[PDB]
Formats: sequence, structure tokens, C-alpha cells
Amino acid sequence: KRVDFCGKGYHLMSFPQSAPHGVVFLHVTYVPAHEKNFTTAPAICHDGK
Amino acid sequence: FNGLTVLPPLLTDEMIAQYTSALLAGTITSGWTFG
Ligand SMILES: *[C@@H]1O[C@H](CO)[C@@H](O[C@@H]2O[C@H](CO)[C@@H](O)[C@H](O)[C@H]2NC(C)=O)[C@H](O)[C@H]1NC(C)=O
Repeated sequence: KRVDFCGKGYHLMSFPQSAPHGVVFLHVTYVPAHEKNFTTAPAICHDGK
Repeated sequence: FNGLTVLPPLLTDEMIAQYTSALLAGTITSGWTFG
């Protein structure tokens, strides 16, 4: 859950692999895209509530 | 000076201030999604 600890962006999981004197991690990340603009409001008034 | 020298840093203070300002603007405006 700690941000950017492993993989740039939201993290899903990872795969390990060996190397002659080290390790290699493959991080799978989720990246949102195709953003659209909208207009919001914090609260809705109904029946005086 | 008798054989000792001082080298200048690669990044000047101005670009450091620019990075700090960019980070601050990004975190105020977009929250955390920009990270
Ligand atoms: C949200 O709506 C605004 C209003 O149209 C859009 O704002 C544009 O933003 C770009 C980049 O800053 C400017 O170059 C345009 O002039 C803006 N249009 C205006 C002020 O009419 C914006 O694209 C929409 N979407 C988002 C994600 O902000």
C-alpha cells in the first residue's frame, strides 16, 4: 500500500527472477487514463436535509 | 590554496526551488493522483 515503493503508480503484484549476483523484480501496475471533465458538488439538499 | 579545489554542484538552487514549487503546486491542486 505504500506509494511508489515498488512500481510507478498503483501496485497490483510482482514477479521475482534470478540474476548471476542479484535479483530482478517485475512489477505490475495499474494506470488510469482517458480522463473527462465534469462538474461536482459536495452535498445534496433534499426535503431540507 | 595549495592543491585543494572545490567543484560546483550540478543543480543550482534555482532549479531546486523550481522542483519544490512544482511539487507543491501539484499536491495542492491534484491531490495525490499526479503521483
Ligand atoms: C475542464 O473544463 C475546462 C473548461 O473548458 C477545460 O479547460 C481547458 O484547459 C486547457 C489546459 O489548461 C486550456 O488550454 C483551455 O483554454 C481550457 N478551456 C477553457 C478555459 O475553456 C479542461 O480541458 C476540462 N478538462 C479538464 C480535465 O480540466
